[PDB]
Amino acid sequence: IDHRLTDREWAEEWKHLDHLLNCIMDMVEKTRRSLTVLRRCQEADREELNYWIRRYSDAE
Amino acid sequence: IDHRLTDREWAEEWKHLDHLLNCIMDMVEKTRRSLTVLRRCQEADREELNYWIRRYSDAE
Amino acid sequence: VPPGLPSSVYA
Amino acid sequence: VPPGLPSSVYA
Repeated sequence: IDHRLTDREWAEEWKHLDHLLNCIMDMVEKTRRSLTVLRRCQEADREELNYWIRRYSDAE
Repeated sequence: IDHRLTDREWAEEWKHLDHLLNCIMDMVEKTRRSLTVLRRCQEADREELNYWIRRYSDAE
Repeated sequence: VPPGLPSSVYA
Repeated sequence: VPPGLPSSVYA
């Protein structure tokens, strides 16, 4: 019911908002990077497919 | 280092992405609601400011 | 203390 | 498996 914060309490809330927002930045950014690696897995699967197509057609 | 993931590994990677994104939403959503309360706090501050201004002008 | 503030979100 | 996959991000 009483929503009047003290100075100390305010500073904590601002500071924590900031932290939350940074945790968000951090997850997102790590995820971004992760996809970079995930892509290499996608692309590697494709090099493997080319290998087989090739392999098949060179014994045809 | 073999970039050829396996079906099970692939599904892991995908479902893990899902989870990362869900955490992010969950953090953002909790943060959002949080501001509903922070605002009620700011508002309580105003009421008090107004209170004193009123209290001051009512005693000449 | 008002429930649900920015702190209180853990992390 | 390679180093930086979406898993590995802990959380």
